[PDB]
Amino acid sequence: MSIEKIWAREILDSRGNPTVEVDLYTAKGLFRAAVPSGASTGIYEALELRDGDKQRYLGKGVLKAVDHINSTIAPALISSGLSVVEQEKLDNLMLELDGTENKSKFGANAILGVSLAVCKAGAAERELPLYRHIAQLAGNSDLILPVPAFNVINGGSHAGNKLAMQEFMILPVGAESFRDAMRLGAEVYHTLKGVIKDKYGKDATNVGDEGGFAPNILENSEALELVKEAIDKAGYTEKIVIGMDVAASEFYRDGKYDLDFKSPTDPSRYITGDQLGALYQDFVRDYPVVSIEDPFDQDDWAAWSKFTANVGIQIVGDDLTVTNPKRIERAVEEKACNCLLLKVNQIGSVTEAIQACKLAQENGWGVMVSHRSGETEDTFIADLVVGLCTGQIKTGAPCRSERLAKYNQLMRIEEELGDEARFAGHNFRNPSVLHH
Amino acid sequence: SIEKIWAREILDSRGNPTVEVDLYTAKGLFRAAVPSGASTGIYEALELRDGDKQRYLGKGVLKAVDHINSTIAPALISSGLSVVEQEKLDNLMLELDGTENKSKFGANAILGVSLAVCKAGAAERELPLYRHIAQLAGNSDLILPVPAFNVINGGSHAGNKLAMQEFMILPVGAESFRDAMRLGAEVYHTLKGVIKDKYGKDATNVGDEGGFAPNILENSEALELVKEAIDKAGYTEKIVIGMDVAASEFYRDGKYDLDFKSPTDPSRYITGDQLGALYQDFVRDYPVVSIEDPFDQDDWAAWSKFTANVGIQIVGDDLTVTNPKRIERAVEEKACNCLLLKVNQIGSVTEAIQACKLAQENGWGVMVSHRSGETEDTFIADLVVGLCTGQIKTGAPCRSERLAKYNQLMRIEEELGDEARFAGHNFRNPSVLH
Ligand SMILES: [Mg+2]
Ligand SMILES: [Mg+2]
Repeated sequence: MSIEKIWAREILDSRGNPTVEVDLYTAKGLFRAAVPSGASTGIYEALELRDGDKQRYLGKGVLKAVDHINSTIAPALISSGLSVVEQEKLDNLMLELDGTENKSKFGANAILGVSLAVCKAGAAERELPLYRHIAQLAGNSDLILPVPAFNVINGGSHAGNKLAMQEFMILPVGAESFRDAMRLGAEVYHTLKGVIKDKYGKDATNVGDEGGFAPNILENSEALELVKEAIDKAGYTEKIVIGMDVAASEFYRDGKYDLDFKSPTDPSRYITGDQLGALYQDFVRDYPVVSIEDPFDQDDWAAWSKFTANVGIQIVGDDLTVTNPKRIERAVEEKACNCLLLKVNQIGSVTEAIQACKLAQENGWGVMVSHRSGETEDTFIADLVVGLCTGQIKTGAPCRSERLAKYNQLMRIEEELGDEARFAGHNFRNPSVLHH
Repeated sequence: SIEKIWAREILDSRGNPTVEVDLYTAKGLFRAAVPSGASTGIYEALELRDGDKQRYLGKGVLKAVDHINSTIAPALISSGLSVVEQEKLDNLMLELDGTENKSKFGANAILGVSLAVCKAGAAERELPLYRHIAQLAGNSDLILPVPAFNVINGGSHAGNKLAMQEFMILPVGAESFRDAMRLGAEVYHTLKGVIKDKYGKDATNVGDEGGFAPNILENSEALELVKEAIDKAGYTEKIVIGMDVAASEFYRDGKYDLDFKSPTDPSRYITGDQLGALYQDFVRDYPVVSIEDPFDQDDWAAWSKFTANVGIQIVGDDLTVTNPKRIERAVEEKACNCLLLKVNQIGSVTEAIQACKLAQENGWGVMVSHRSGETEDTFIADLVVGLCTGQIKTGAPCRSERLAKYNQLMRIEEELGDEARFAGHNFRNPSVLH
């Protein structure tokens, strides 16, 4: 009566690893989605189910997840006779069939793939663009194009350099529109590539998983100066600001923090959380840093709360919250942060990710929709960030098409929305104040 | 027939603007995007760029988009020709431009419409795109290509000392295309590990095509690295090596400089004969089965001499630039035995199909090719199957502007079912399987 067919297969993601793609068929046609993947397993993440056969793709095959869709999830959904518009009921049906709290039986990658395909097929049955269907599933009316946060400089475990902080990003908060923000981002990206080529050599301009550069930078402040200089030389000093992903859990060491964790271990150099907090206040004074992700360890709750109570910038939970609602509730209760990173495959279904998002927003938080380091040609999260009206998305450098595919789709959405398109701009934290 | 044609500016995989085209018929919306091209080639179809330094550092494509929206779109809608009539639609755009290299509207403007028309035509004929392409080309067979995976980079766009531009791997002995992706990915990841140990984490960042560029000086060192990864991955029997030398990049004073990236001195330059001698040692000592642009784009006597003296595939890229008059000359003088087919170098579906059939009539192989700047578009995946050329090079199995083509080939193979055939060891002449 609704779903004609559901067929899953194994494709390759942007790192050359297998992942789940799902085809769903209705009288309106073929609706296809693919699943992203992080670099490592997180303890609070919903389970990404992998084959573990070390011969085939080093044990990263997803044949087990694909067979669960084709042999179990697909018949159950078709036989339920539920319409594809009933996102919550079909999601609930899969959560019940799985019957585990972390989706360890089918894998969040199996369950998500169907959830995304159902959402796409539901939008066509409603005769709505995907982003408007999502807005209705979430209870929004006034769509917003987000500020993109473009990865440009990498450190931490992403790089062989001494730089201990993981990612430095640029946000074109001063752009006139989302299409204008893509232009400002690309021009600074290329300006910065030129600067790196001259200062560090041609070798220093190859790219990492998310399309950013990882030159041999030694000091965290030298990276910030590099980014500031590319923005200034591109001519956009006041229109482009900086975001950072510290990923502080990476250099967390016995209750302290090792800002040189890639040099031979020396405990005497570890600094306390309060010492790390003071270093951030110096960055925020000397550089236009408006957002910091994971400034402290994912269990260092006391440091988060003290920093968030004492600075006025955006403080993003990533490893702290893990798109996990029980963790979010504790983070809200302790005022640990004021923005949620939203990674849909960390929670495993469209419904639960919309609920995670409404949990944060109803408590005054920003929400930044996020990519994974292993992405696909899928663009679902571009429609998601518009429908959820969060005003901010980080989905890579303006380089590599698993990133540009999202940005290109957002420009198409802006074009479709026309005179009713509102760009979040300097209100990326609170886009609700914009619409009239 | 065509309800609407609407072009917009999008960003390609390097972050530069390119042309995307929406085409509406009564069957729905058909979307296609154009890869990065050259705007100043001498034989190439030329892409139109804006050159407005206030926008994308002069790289905008607003002019091309305007040519589509203001001129090509009403003309083609006015024609009343159905979307199936690929060749009549393509000739109309060719006549409207009225230049051989498409420098009025831009090769990027003409191709984007051409691709969108083709996708609309498939649906109108109730055929998947690759079957529609087979019919436009006169083919009744369908063959999955052997993929050529870029893995190591040198030449002009790598900061190392390696003169030669790209080393690829071809899983000729895989059981199918799906198996061929597994083999290529597993060797690619093995290589990443070898490179991280030998050279360091930083040396595993990727170039435009997803391949690596560690700091190696001699080309033999690069070939050993590929062989070592193939070996450790366990596929010495199943994977061979392709090369793209891009020798035009180091052609100096009628001679060849294999250290052109280091401070100059003509004393170290070597003749075409000496370069050909080194290729023969390469072919003797490593499983190299294909070499692209071994000599300069106009050193015709070096091409003809080398091709007469080896058994391997010799691919023209800068030699032929997908240009029929350049191709005829290469045929005449036996310069090479394989055409690298870059569809945006020619400018339309119909012309690219003609160029491919021209090479194939003369016993040449045809290698369908990506560009440095690609998009999420997957057209060339359906193209290489529809033309049955048996080989495609569209990147390392890394970066999704590359994997999108490869993933689409896996989908096509699953659709073909028991009819799906993998070119395998006949990647040069897939027609022996017909
Ligand atoms: Mg993070
Ligand atoms: Mg070439």
